[PDB]
This record gives sequence, C-alpha cells and structure tokens, in this order.
Amino acid sequence: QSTLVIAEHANDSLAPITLNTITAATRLGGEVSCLVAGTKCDKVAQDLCKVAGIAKVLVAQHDVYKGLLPEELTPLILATQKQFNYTHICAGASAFGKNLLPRVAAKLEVAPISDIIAIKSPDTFVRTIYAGNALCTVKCDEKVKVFSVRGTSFDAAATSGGSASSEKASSTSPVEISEWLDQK
Amino acid sequence: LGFSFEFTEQQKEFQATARKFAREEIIPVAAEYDKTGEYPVPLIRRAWELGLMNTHIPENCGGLGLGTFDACLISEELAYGCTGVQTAIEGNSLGQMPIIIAGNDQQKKKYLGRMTEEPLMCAYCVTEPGAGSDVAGIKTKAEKKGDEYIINGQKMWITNGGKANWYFLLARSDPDPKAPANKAFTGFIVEADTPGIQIGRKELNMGQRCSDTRGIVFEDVKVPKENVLIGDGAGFKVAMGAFDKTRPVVAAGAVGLAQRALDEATKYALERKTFGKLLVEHQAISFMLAEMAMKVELARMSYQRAAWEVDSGRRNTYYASIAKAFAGDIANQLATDAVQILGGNGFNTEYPVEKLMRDAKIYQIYEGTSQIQRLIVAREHIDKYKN
Amino acid sequence: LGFSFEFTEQQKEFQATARKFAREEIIPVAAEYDKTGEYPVPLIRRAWELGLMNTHIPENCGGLGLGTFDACLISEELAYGCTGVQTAIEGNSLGQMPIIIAGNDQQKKKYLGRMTEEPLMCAYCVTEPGAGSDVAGIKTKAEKKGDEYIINGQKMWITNGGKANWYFLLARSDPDPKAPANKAFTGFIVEADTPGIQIGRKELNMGQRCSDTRGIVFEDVKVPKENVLIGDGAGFKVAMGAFDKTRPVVAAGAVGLAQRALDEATKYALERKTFGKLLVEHQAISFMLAEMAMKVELARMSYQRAAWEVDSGRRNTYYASIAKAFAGDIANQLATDAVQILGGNGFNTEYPVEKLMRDAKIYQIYEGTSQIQRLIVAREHIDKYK
Amino acid sequence: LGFSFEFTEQQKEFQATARKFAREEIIPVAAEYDKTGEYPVPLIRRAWELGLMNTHIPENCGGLGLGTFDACLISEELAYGCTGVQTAIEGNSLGQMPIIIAGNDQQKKKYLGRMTEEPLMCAYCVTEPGAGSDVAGIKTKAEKKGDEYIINGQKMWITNGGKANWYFLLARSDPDPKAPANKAFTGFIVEADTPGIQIGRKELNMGQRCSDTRGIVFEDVKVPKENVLIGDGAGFKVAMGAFDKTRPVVAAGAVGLAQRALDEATKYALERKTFGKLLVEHQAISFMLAEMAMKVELARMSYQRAAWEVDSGRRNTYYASIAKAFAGDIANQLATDAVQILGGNGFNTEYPVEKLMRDAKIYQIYEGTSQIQRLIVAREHIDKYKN
Amino acid sequence: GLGFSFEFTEQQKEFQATARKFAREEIIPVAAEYDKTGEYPVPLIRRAWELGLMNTHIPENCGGLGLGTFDACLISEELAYGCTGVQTAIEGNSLGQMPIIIAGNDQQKKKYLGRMTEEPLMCAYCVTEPGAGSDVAGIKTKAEKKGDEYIINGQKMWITNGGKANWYFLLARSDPDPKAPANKAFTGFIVEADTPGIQIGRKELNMGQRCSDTRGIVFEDVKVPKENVLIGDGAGFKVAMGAFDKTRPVVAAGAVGLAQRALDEATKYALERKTFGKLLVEHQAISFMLAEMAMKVELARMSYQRAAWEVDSGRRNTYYASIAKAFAGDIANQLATDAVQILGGNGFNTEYPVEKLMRDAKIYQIYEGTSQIQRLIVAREHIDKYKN
Amino acid sequence: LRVLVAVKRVIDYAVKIRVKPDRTGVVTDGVKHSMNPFCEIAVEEAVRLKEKKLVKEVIAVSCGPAQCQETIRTALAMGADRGIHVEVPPAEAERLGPLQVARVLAKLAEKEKVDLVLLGKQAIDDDCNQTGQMTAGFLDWPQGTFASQVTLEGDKLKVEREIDGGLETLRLKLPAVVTADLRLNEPRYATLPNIMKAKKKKIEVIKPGDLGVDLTSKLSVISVEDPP
Ligand SMILES: Cc1cc2nc3c(=O)[nH]c(=O)nc-3n(C[C@H](O)[C@H](O)[C@H](O)COP(=O)(O)OP(=O)(O)OC[C@H]3O[C@@H](n4cnc5c(N)ncnc54)[C@H](O)[C@@H]3O)c2cc1C
Ligand SMILES: Nc1ncnc2c1ncn2[C@@H]1O[C@H](COP(=O)(O)O)[C@@H](O)[C@H]1O
Repeated sequence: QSTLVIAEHANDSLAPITLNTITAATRLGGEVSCLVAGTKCDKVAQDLCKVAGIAKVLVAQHDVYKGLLPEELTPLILATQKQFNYTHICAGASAFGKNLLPRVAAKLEVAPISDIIAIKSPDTFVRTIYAGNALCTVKCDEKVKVFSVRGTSFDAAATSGGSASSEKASSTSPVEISEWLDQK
Repeated sequence: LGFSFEFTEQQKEFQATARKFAREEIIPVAAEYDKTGEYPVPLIRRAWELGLMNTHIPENCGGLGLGTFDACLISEELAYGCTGVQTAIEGNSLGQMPIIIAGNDQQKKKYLGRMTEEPLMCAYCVTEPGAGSDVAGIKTKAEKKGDEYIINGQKMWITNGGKANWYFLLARSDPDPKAPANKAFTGFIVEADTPGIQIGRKELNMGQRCSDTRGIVFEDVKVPKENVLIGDGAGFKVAMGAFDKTRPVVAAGAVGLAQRALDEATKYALERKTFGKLLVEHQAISFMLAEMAMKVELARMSYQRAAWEVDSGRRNTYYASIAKAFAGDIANQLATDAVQILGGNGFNTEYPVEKLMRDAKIYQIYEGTSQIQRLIVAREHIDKYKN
Repeated sequence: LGFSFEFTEQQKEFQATARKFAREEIIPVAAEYDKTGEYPVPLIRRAWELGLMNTHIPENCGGLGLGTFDACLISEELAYGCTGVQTAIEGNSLGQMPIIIAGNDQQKKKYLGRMTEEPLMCAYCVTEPGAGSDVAGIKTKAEKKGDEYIINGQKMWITNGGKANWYFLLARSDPDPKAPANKAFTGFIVEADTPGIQIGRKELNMGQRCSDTRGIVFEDVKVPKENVLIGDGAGFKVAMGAFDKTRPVVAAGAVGLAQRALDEATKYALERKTFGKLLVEHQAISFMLAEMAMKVELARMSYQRAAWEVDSGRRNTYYASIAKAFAGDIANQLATDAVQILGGNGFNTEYPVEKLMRDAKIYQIYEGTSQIQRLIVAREHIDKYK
Repeated sequence: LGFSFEFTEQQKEFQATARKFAREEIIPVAAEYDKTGEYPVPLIRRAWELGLMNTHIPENCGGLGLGTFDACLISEELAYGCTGVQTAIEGNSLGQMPIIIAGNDQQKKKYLGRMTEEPLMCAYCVTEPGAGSDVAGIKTKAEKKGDEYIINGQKMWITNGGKANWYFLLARSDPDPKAPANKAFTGFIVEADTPGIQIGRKELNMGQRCSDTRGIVFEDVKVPKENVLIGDGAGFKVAMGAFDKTRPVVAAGAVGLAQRALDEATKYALERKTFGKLLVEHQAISFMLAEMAMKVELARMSYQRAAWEVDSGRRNTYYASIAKAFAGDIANQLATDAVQILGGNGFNTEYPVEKLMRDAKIYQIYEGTSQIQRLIVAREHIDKYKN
Repeated sequence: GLGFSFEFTEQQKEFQATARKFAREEIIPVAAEYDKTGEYPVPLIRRAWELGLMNTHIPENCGGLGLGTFDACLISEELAYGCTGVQTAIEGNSLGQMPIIIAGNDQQKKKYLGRMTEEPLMCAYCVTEPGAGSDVAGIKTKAEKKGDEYIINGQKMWITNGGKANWYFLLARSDPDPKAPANKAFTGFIVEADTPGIQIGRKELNMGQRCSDTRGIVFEDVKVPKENVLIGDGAGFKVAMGAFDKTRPVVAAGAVGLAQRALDEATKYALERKTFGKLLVEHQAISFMLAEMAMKVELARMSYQRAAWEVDSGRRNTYYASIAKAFAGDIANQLATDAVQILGGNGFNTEYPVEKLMRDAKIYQIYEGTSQIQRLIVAREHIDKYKN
Repeated sequence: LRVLVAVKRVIDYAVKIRVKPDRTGVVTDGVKHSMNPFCEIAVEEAVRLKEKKLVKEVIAVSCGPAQCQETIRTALAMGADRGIHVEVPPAEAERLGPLQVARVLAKLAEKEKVDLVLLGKQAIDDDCNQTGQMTAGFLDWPQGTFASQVTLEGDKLKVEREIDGGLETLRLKLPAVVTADLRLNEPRYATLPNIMKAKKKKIEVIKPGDLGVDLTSKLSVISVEDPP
C-alpha cells in the first residue's frame, strides 16, 4: 500500500503544514510519494527531496497551475493515480488542502475524510465534530483513502536525511474553466 | 435592670419537675391514650399532685399563686409530652382565669379553693355552634328572674366540657339587638350538676384525641346572682380580659409540640442512612433541621416575652398575639417536616410524628384563630401610629 | 398544529363516567371506609366494571389501551372522591407498568390478560425497611439455580401487597457489592400464592386508611426464569422506566384531593357567617380561596403537560418530577387551608376536611418524596447546560 | 381535540426571530440603557422593522392580525432581553387594545393605520395621582360641548407617556357620584399634540429605567366626538375588556425576566467553586435551581393557558389573573435568588442579575397588583359555586 | 439569675436616645442624597464618632468606652433605621477592630485601637478575595516571612471602607503546602493602609448601600513587620473566626433597623392612602401584611438581642448569632418588598423612600455570612446537642 | 440566472451537545435544530443577487428527515421562492454525508436547469467542508469556495475567497459552484410578515431513488466519545 502527498507551497517555499502531513503519511507504513504542482516547482522539489520519509518526489511544472486551482489540479492528481495506483491521497488540512481533496474524491467516487488528528490505521481515522466537542472515529473501506490532516496533530518531519528520487509527473490538459486573478 | 434570658433557681426547678414528669410519665402512655381517646385521669391527677396544674390560683386560696411566665414554662414541658393531656390540664386555667381576674373574695374562696383540695376540672364556655371567633355574636340567653338568672342556649367545643365541676359561662343578657358588646353580656360561674345542663357526646376530633371536647345545652338553667362576675353586662371585658394570661400558655404548648417534632426528627436523621450518607449529611436535610431550630428558638422567645410583659403588670395583647400566631404556625410547619424527615415511617402509627401533625393543627384554630390573631396584631400596631 | 387545552370528546366521556362514579358512589361511603379502614372491594369491582381501572393495558391483551393523559383524567376524578380508593386502583396500574413497558407477549398475555378477565389486583414491591428513596440500596437477594431464581428478602409499605394476585419485584442479583445499579438488579413477576411469601399485618397509617399497605417477607420463594423481566441485571432500567408513565398519575391524585379541599372550603365560606358577613366577604378568606384556585390550576396543568409529554413518545422525567413535587406540596397546603376555613368544624371528623389533611401527606412521600423530586428536577435542569 | 403543547411551525419561526433579536441586539446593550435611562429608540425601530410590534392590528388595517398566544411568545423572548424594552413595545398593544376591541372602521383605519406606516408609540392613560387600582375612583372629568368633549385633570405613571402619537384615555363622563361605574366613564382616542396637554418630566423609578413613564396634565383639551370609543358612558366596559388580551402578555414578560434570572444563576453555579466543589454540587443550591425551574415552567403554562382561552374567543379573566399573579410573584422570587446564588457579584452593578431584581418588582404593581389580581381570581372563583 | 427581663438599663436608654436623635435629625434628611451620588458620607461619620457612637467595643484602657455587644446592637439599629449605607461605614470599623480587640496584645491594642479614639479614622476587615468569600479557607493571598518582616502578595475584594481605612486587619495564606489544615495555614495581620505595595482599586458600584465605599485592593510585595502578627503564625483562621461572635449580632441589628423603617413608612402610608372608599389599613389584606411585618421585626429584634446577651454574658454565641443573622436578613428583605408593595406605584418611585430599602436589604443576605452559610452554622450547632 | 441553495438542518449551535452511552454517535432526540449558520449566509447571497436583479429565481434544497421542512421554510421566509426537500428517514439520515448529498445536489442541478449552486462552506455538525467541492466535482463546474465576496460579470463570476494568508481572487465560467464563508455577508431576519407569506410557497418532497442516486457508504463511524 502506497501513499501520495499533495505538497502545498508558495514562491519557492514548501508550506510547513506539509511536513506534518508527511509524518502522518509514514504512520501508514508504505512508500510515501509526494506530488509538487505549480509554475516554478524545481526548488521546492529539491527541499522535498531532502525530507525524511519521502521515497519519490513527482514534479508537474506548467504555467496553468497558477494559483493551484482545483479544476486544473484534480485531473493532474487523477492522471498520477492511473499510472501508479495509490491507496492513499492526503494533504495538509489548510485552505489549499480542504479546497482540493473533496473534489479529487468526487472525481474518484470515493468519500473523503476531513481534518484528521490521529491515525488508528491505514483505514481508520480520528477527526473532531461539532466545533470539536466530540471525537469521531471513522473506518473507511474505499478503493482509495482521501483525506486531509490537521497540522498540529503530527510532528514536522526532518527536513534532512532524505534519499528521494525526483521524477517528471504525468501531464494533463489545461482546463481554463477558472483562472487566478489576484491576492491581498 | 437590662435584658436577661436566664431563669430563677425556682423556675429552673419547676421546669425540671415537669420535664421529669412529661418524659417518664406522659410520653410512655400518650400514644395509647391518643389511640383510644380515653381521658387520662391518672395523668391529670399526677399533675395536680406535683403542683403543675391550677398554678394561677393565688396563695389566699391554697394555690401556688404563680405568674404567667411560670405557667408557660411548665406548659412547654407538658406539651412536649402530649398536648392532648396538657390541653386538658390547661383547660383548668382557661376556666379559672375569669374568676381569678374579676370575681370577689367569696367567689374565689368557694370556686378556686375546691380545685386546691381535689383534682377537679373546670372549663371555659363561650363558643357556640354559630359563633367562636366572633364572641359578640353569641346567642346564649341570660335573663334575671329574681335573685337569679335563667340560661338558655347551646355551647360547642368546650374543653373539659364533660368533666367539669363548674363552667365559666358567658351569655347575652341584653335582648336589644343594637346593644354594644361593652354592655350586652354577663359572665357566670355555673356548677355542672345544675338541673337543665345536658352534656353531649364526646366529640371526635383529628388530634389531641384524649382531650375532652364536648357540646353543652342550657335548657332553663338557674344560677344565683351570687355567681355573677363583676356585674350584669360587664361580661365581654371579663372574657376578653382573660386572654392576656392564657394566650401565652397556649403558645408555649405549641412550642412544646414543635420541640418534640424537632427532637424526633433530629434523633432519626442521626441514625437513618440513604445513598451512603446519614440523613443529616444531606444538605437539604441539614437546612430543614436548621430552619426548624430557628423557628423553635424564636417562638420560645415570642411566648416568654408576652409572659413577662403581663407578669410585670403591663397589658399584653400585642406580644401575646404575635406569640400565639407565630408559635401556632411553626408547630404545624415543624410537624409536617418532622413527619417528612422520617419518610414513609413518619407516616405510620408506630412512630410518634404522625400524632404531632394531627395534634398541631388546633394551634391555628383554638384560643383565637390564626386569622383573628392577625386582626389583633394589626389593630395594636396601627395604634402606635394614630394621633 | 398549535397549543390546545381542550379534552377530546372521548376523554370527556371518561371524565363524566369517572365524576359520576366518584360523586354518586365513592363520596357517600368514603367517610366510613376511612373510619373502618377496610379494603373497598365493591367500589374497586365497580371501578373495574366501568372501565376506570387497569387502563394502560394494550388492546392486544383485552385492555382499553389508553394513554397517561387518559389515566390522569380518571385519577383526578377518583381522587376527588377518595385517595384511599384511588390509590388502591392506581397501585394496580403501577404494578402493571414494568410488565407493560418491558414484558414479552407471554408475560403480557399471562399477567396483564388475567386483569382483563377478572377484577384482580397486583402490587409494585421495591421498598425495604432499609431503602426507599435510595433504590440502589435494596438488599433483597435473588440467587440463580438452574431454571429458576430464589428470592430472599423483605419488602415494606406495599400498596395492595396483601390483596394482590402477583407482584412486580425488584431484587439484588449480583452479590459482589462493587457492581453498579445498571447491572446489579433483576425485576421479576412473582405469583402471590407462591410458597415462601409471608404477607405481614395491615399497616396502620395516618391517612388513606382504606388502602392495603403492608410489608411482605420472602423466604426461599422460587420464581421461574420465564418471569424475569428483560434479563438478569436489567432490573434497574426496568423499574426506573415505569416512573415516566405513573408519576403524573400520582400528581393527578394530589390535584384530585386538592380540588376537593377547595370545593369543601368554598361551599362552606358561602354559607357560614362571622361578624355579620359570609366568610367569603372577609378579604383574608377570599385571598386564601384565590390562592387555592391558583395552585390547583397550576398543579393540574403540570400533570397534564407531563402526561402529554410521555403520550407523545418522549421522556417526561423533568416535567413528571415538577408535576409530582408541585402537586404534592399544594395538596398539603390546600388541605390544611380547607381545615383552616372550616374552623373547629374543620378539626372535626364529622366534616370531610380533616380527612384530607391526613390523606395528603402521602403525596409528599410515596413514589419519590419532595426532596427526591427536586434532585431529579435539578439533575434534568442542570444538564441542559454542561 | 386533544391537549397539545407544541407550537405551530409559523410560531417557532416567530420565536426564533424574536429570540435572535433579543439575544443579539437587546442583551448586548441592555445594561447601557439601564445605566442611562435613555429611551431605546434604535431598538424599537428595529423591532418594528421586524414585525414584532403592534402584532394585534388586524390585516385590513395593514397589520398582522395575530393572536394573544403569539404576542405572549414574542414578548417572553423580548423580556428575556430586557423588560425595560419589552415594556416600551408592549405598551403599544396596551394602548391599541381598546381600539382593536371596541372601535369603528373609521377609528381602526385612522389610528391603527399610522402604526403600520411609521413606527410611532401610543399609551394607555388611566391611572391618576390618587387612583390606580380603583379605576372607578378616576376623577379626570370629560364634558360635552355638542360638537366635542372637554378633558380636565391629571394622569400618572404612563408608559410611553412622552413618546406617544396618541392615547387611549379614560375619563369620568358623569358628575353624579351615585352613578354606576359601568355607565360613568367615557374612553377616548386622544392625539398627543392637542393643545392643553402638558407632558411631565421623566419619572426616575427603581427598575425598567429605559421605559418612558411619565405623568400628564390635561387642561381644557378639546377631543372630537368621532373619537369616542362606543358612546358616552361605555368607557369602563372598554377599558376592562382590554386586560383580557393584555394581561397574559404582561405575565409572559415576567416569565421572560424569570428565565433570565434562571439562566444567569445556572451558568454561574456551573463555574464558581466554594469548598472544593461547584455551586451545583451543594444540594441547597441544586434545590434552589430546582424550585426556580418549576416556578418558571408553571408560570409559562399559566400564561400560555390564558392566551389560548382568549384566542378561542372565551373570556379568560380567571386564567389571565392566575398568570399575572403567579408570574409576578415568581419573577420576584427568581430575581433575589439569582442575585443570592451569584453572591457578592450578584449584588454588583456590572453583573446582569441585579437589574432583574430592580425590574421584577414592577410585575407586582402595574397592570393590576398582586392584591387586586387575587380579588379577581376570588370573584371569578366564587361565581362558579353560587346561584 | 433574676427573672427573664426585656428592659434596657437606663444607661442603654440613654445611648438609644442619642443614636436615635442623630439617626432621626441628621441621617434621615441627607440619606437619599448620598444614595443618589455614592458620596462617602464624611460629615455624618465624623459626627457619629464625635457623638460617641462609633468604635464602641474598644476597651477603656485604649481610651474607648469598652461598650458591650448588646449596647452596639442597640445603637446599630437606630443608625440603620436612618440609613445602612451610613450604618455600614460605622460598622466596618468594629469589624476591623474586633480581631485586634479579641487577639492583639497591649502594644497592638494601644497603638492601633488607641488612634481611633483621637481622630475619626476608619479601619477595615480584609479577607474576601475574588475567588473565595464564604469559603474563607479558600483565600489565596500569600504571606512569606523574610527576615523580621512579612511580604504580602494577593488581591482582596469587597472590602468595606477599603478605600478610607487608616489600617486593615488582613488574613493571608502563611504556609504554601496545599494539604495544610485551616487551623495552621493562615496568619492574621495589621497592615497600615499607606504601606508601599498597596493599591486600592476603584469605588465598586452596587445596587444597595451605595454610600459606603467597598473596593478591591491589591498587595504587591507588601512589607509587614513581625510586631503586627496576631497570635503568631498559623493562628490567622481562629482569630478571624472569633470576631464574628461579637459582630454578627450587630449586622443583624442593622437588618432589623431597615426592617423597622420599612414598617414605619408602610404603616404611615396605609394610614393616609385611600382606595375604593376606605383607607388602605381598612382592607384586610394590607392589615394582615402590616401585622406579619410587625411580627417579623419583633421576633428579629428578640433574636439579635438574644445573641448579644449570650456573648455579653461570656458564652460562645455561634448558634444564637447565626439564627439572628439568618432570620433578621431574611425578614429585612421580605419587609422591604412589602413596603414597596403597600405603597403601590409610588413605592417603585425614586422620590419615596421605600425602593431604596429594598436595594439596601439584599446585602444582609450576603455579607457577614450568607443565608446558606448561616444555615450551615446553625445545623452544625444544633446537631451537636444530639451526640455524646 | 437560476440558483440552487443547499440548507442543512443542524443541531442548533446554542444547544450544548451530549454524547450517547452506547457511544455510537451523539444525542439527536428532542433536541432543537435550526438552519446551519453558513447556509444562512448562502441563502442570504441568493437573495442579495435576486435583489440586484441578476437572478430570476432561487430554489432551496435540504436532505434528511421531514424536519428539514422547518429548515426549507426558514429559507423560504428569507427570500427563497420554492423549496425542495429530499426525503431520507431518520434511520438512513444517520449514514448520509457529503458524497450522497453532492451526488444528490448535482443530479438536482442539471435537472432544474440551474446556473449556480450556493452552499455554506461547512456544517457545524459533521464539520466536513466537502459538499460544495464535491458537487462542483460531479457537475464538472468550477468552484469558488470560502467566498467572501461575489459578483456576476455576464457569464463570468468573480469570487473573492478566504485563503490562509489573506484573500485570493478568482474568475470562474458560469455554471459555477460557490460556498459561503463567515465574512461573506450579515444574513437577514425572517420578518414576521415574510414568515407568514412563506406558508403560501410550496415545498416539493421527493426521494433520492427518484433523482437517480444510491446511498451506500463504505465509510463507517466506529465510535464517538467525549473529548479529553
Ligand atoms: C457590599 C458587600 C460588602 C462586603 N464587605 C466585605 C468586607 O469588608 N470584608 C470582607 O472580607 N468581605 C466583604 N464582602 C464579602 C462577602 O462577605 C462575600 O461576598 C460573602 O460572604 C460570600 O460571598 P461570595 O461572593 O464569595 O459567595 P460565593 O462563595 O461565591 O457563594 C455564592 C452563593 O453560593 C452559596 N454557597 C456557597 N457555598 C455554599 C455551600 N457550601 N453550601 C450551600 N451554599 C453555598 C452562597 O450562600 C451564595 O448564595 C462584602 C460583600 C458585599 C458585596
Ligand atoms: N444534508 C444536507 N442537505 C442540504 N445541503 C447540505 C447537506 N449537507 C451539506 N449541505 C450543504 O453543504 C454545506 C456543508 O456541507 P459539509 O461539507 O458537510 O459541512 C452546507 O452549508 C450546505 O449548504
């Protein structure tokens, strides 16, 4: 059983919430693949490589991944899923994270799992529910686990000691049904 | 002078007599007397032997010539034992009092003397089927026909009424409807055996079941003018006058009852457990026993105060009614709670609180209702403020 | 939908039957029954004939299949008449509750059915000389023995205990003293003719003198495993559960007696005169009467509410406990006030009101005392907060 | 056909809106408005915008034509916020009620119509410096000058009395003091700008400080004939027939104040520890919260009943007066208790409970005192048993 | 003994006419103003001091009158009939004094009692904290011994005269060990109010008694010398606990004082107001109220009297004081609301004197022990009579 | 433009929540429920656009028991024109989630011929924040999630949305899905007049079988507890 991590990033700067994701990733006990999508990817790909836990870094560089739009990225992640067949696809339960995965799930026709804080095993998870006033434990029996991961619930993985291969990701056709316009 | 809430050595000993008496002689038979309703003559009689009865009768008749404070303090101890028996005892004082305050050396020596030599009983006779609270509305007729007056009418609820040597009786003597109470009534001493006096059945009451309560009919009954109180038409003042030195002793009675309730409830709360703690470690129970103790303590001072005002020759009405009203209510309040603290057992005949509840109710009712005690308190109070 | 305070046309028939029975048949003899304290067998049989008894029994078993709101109309009417009588009647339906809510069809047809064919009685045996309020405190042990259970212990204060065909019995199953209520008790149906059951003497109480209350002892009593209620150790939940459907009916008794007291007292103050006026024209008397009318109305709406709550499928623990507490206390306040309005007459056994004072005290003791009732309300109430 | 205690879905939405507004807009500023005694204009205008005011105004007059049961449920929700403000807005229904029950199409469109269009206030003018509970002892003379009427005299304690467009005003129409009360008074609609009206300064009261309450002098006020309620002398029927549909609303306010007491005391008793435990784990405090919950619960059914009786076109004088008596009393009881539970804090001006004690007292005085509520319930009660 | 007696010593009638004269001629005309503004009522306090009716428990050998508890109550009731804002400012004095009286030595008694004799100085009782009031043993103010001194770090809350005091009696936690029983974890101090570490807080705004000042005060690093501990270390709790015997009966006497006022105002009013043809007092409902009110005051009076006599006599009066405090407080409230009531709409008004009484009365159920706490103490005391 | 607004009946936030002994879920019996506060925000947005006259009609959908009548009715009172209840008995309600619902809402979207589905960003009960995304997923339309500002531009939406550092700004082609976030707007009250007027407006009750949707969930709650 293999796992895939959508790395969140920005301006050549791995987003911290990804390191936590990668700790959570290794808990599952399977080769951890991490996917870097964007318009200048190579720098982060290089930091991601150094990181412990990571067997393979896949890179998808392309101008169209301006603002990491979920309509662009979803078929990219889907394309990777076909060539490789992961049991797990996770991302840091951040605004980027929460926006992307439930769509990916729809596209896979599996039901995702949000904001998890522990990992009881490769198919059992623990989130909060009702402004966290209860603790929910969910068994997922899908062909694919899709889920996002609460940052503060896992330690940041060592940024050094990684022996990861960096490979070209499989490519997808620019959708252009959405477009990035601006920030703050 | 200055305040003192301390008894005389003489008082401390009267009290010890009556405690000993009520605790060893009354308590162990009361339930038995209450179950049957038999009038407790051994007891009345033992009370007399001990000087705990007819206490208000002066020395010049062989009486103890004691104060209202003394009668009160005795009465609490007896009522603790049983208010059925103490109401039969006190009965005697209610009847004697109008003779004590308003009759003449002749009248006292004949009718009080006798009580001093044999344990006789006498009674107060005023209430009638149609009036109790409204004394001005009594209809028993009393007209002069010679050197004597003839009596027609009916009394109801007379304590000792069927056990009495004599009666203090009050009849309307003035036919004129428009005649004031101040003038319209005469008070009589009346020997029980007279022709024309027919005593009715023992009345069966909720509580104080061994006290003797009956109705009395007066059919053409003749009493000598020698037996008139201060004079014709001055009856209302005589009867009203008595209430000063009797009302506090009724309130001590209730306090006696109240105290019993408290002790039974406290003794029990100290041996029954539920949910692992003693009753008494349930704060709601502590708080009940706490409010109960308060009520007893305050009601005691209430009567003590009215007793002292009079013993010192002041008029009393206000303090006495406060005490009567207050001690009355608290007896009742204390009795449900004492029943309540014993729970299902409290409800049952084999425990002593059930009786206390039944007994405690007359205190709101006789010797002046809870309602009319409030009328009296109000009018006495409103006077302090009027020009 | 909308709020509504009108009985159903059918309910009004029950109420009419019940008022007619209580007024034409209970009132005329109740004074006597209190005096002699004997079990009112004929009025019971008649209550039974007339449909006013075992009312919770399902159509399935030949019962009338009625709700707690229905049971409550009737008991108010019966209690107005006499709570002695009305107690003896409800005791049956309290006996029945644990079987109605937690029997299987064998037990229901067997022990409910018979009550349909014949005016039999049953009782609820939970209390013990040692524990009443504290139910987890009961010390009657029941030991298993193959296909049947041996009950050893002693129950106290049983309504109709002594006139019953069978009993609901709660007993301490688990002998290890560390085990929680939730698993330490089994509830049984126990046939009364059973050997080992010694019914004690008639207990002599302040009030409700004609109700049959007594203690019963259980010596090696044998109870078949078919008579266990849901299973070993489910005794608590069973008993506990009965209370939702019954507590409102004790409340309605309290309201019945209350109503009577107000009736007696009002009737009287419209005819006695003092100081030239009818009692009613003294403002202190009127204010009492007002306050009394006030409490009965409030008290009746509290049971009504409770009864509808359970009848509409939800738990009513909070409201039932309110109804009990409030009705119980105002029962006692009204009775003492009625005696008070009637003066010396009031203190006298030849008038109807002193009996009310002695009856009403029970309403603050059985089926959960005033204090236990507040515990329940507080716990219910607080729990809507954290 | 069955008791029900579930609202209509329409009524739950009403409640949710009334509760949203009260929790979110009234509460956050209620203490300011209480400190400063300024009239809550921004809030009235909001509630008016929301459709929460003048709920009784019939459809054909531009209003919602809603029942008494609906006003009650709205107004409970608002009282919970502040009875100061709940009272300012209720007083509009109180002034409007005589018109709604007893006024001709011209009158209802004229004077109720405005209220639909701008958010104006009106007020019920009845009390005077020298009669309040004795409506019949009202002495503000009104005299005919063919054409119109001339009002002379003086009103006291008028809610909205200085912020009103118009008045329902009740005056002695008939000089003969032997005249029966049911024919002696005429009730008028009276535009507030009318020359001769002198409104007084704000009355500085203990509680509901942000309510406008003030006295008014009338001097030679000219009121037009078409503004008379039913006809000359009819006033007393009119004035009295209003309380039917208002009294349950007032009660519903007392219960508002009461939940709030209950809620604040419970929150606090869940955080504060003494002696190692939370307040809720001392039985005495539980038992308190218990008795508060019960009194809240029953106060609520009592007004719900009253409101339903009148919505079935029955008159509800018994029921309303039970609710107003009971709600009044328990609101007072719950207030001190909330203040007691919060200890030192409770008594301080920065915690919310102390206001509630000051506000609650009015509920035993306005719209009929605890005393006269009891006279009504006694009147209605006795009549059931007489011939 | 001699009989029971309910008659004052001529000397006490003498003290009564004075306190009653002041209360009636000086307090009453101004009390509504001081309640409106909260101004601390300096002219009256000075005048009370002057008139000899303040610091009355101070023993003669410190230059006071060494008056008894009965005498203090006697006076309290009179000042409280006038105003309990005022009466409370006067009392606060006794309350800070009492532990110096019962537990100080001659050098303390004379330096600190002595000074109140020669100027109308104020002192305070400093115990209650934000987090503990009723549960005294719950207080957290620290006292660490450091040389011949104590350093105090803590916050205090609801302190009467807290902002006007020449000095404070202070209870603090001496010993850090949580598990240390109350009879050993606290120390009692005299702390002069102007010591460097002390920061008075603002005037605290309450519903009632709005003219005494009550304030929180913080002690940051406060220096307090050895010579100012009360019996020694770990004695603090008994020392505070023992002041109440001599003072609970006076606060109850306070309640009784406002109670009587309420009755008086309500009675005068019902005597002059008419409705439906007659004066209020001719309606039975009112009459009966006036009657029950009359009862409650009377009984509440005997109750505090009783308590002050027991101690004057030299017994421990815990039981009697606590009935007095419970019952007096409860009836003061009851009577205040009923006074408002009897006055109708007028009662709810600011120009009539009754709403104030209603606001003032609530505190008697809270401070100097709450109703619950009173009830705990009594049940405790009752239940012991029944054990061996 | 026609708009579809999703509304979810949730345990009213004020109710302080209690967990079941049997630890299977939380206590949902006799427990006040209103419209999820983010749905409130979305319903508001349907209406402000309908106010700016850029929308000719607003439909309101809800999925669960019948008590979602209550929920749809509130929406109707705020400005929604007709309502759709998708019916699922309080048995199958338990195991229903964002997947089911998006499936539902998508079939619904194409059927009623809509140009915008408005949802709130997350339900305060299950905290999923999944439905909107998933629904955009099934329709293959673009999604402006966590909208904090919205604007129609002919056939393009301009969505300002709320991202970790500040705001991001998108242009989407116009069948679009938008999920509302707190800062979007301040939702209006149901006015007593409109709560009355809303009784008149009708709610078509249909079932998921009808729409063409299967409810089976290879997800599964194992347990629910209290917190640490
Ligand atoms: C204006 C006024 C003046 C004051 N002046 C002084 C002063 O100068 N010096 C000083 O030291 N303090 C003073 N105080 C403090 C006052 O003594 C306390 O507020 C009170 O004694 C206990 O108050 P608390 O607020 O801590 O009550 P809490 O301890 O917060 O208790 C709150 C409620 O819980 C009840 N309760 C607490 N424990 C129990 C229990 N075990 N069982 C049952 N019920 C319980 C209480 O009776 C009360 O109803 C003053 C207070 C007031 C506000
Ligand atoms: N059962 C449901 N019925 C209708 N709409 C829903 C439902 N569940 C979720 N939604 C929509 O999806 C949003 C959040 O779903 P979730 O991802 O579960 O928080 C809500 O604001 C709704 O607008």
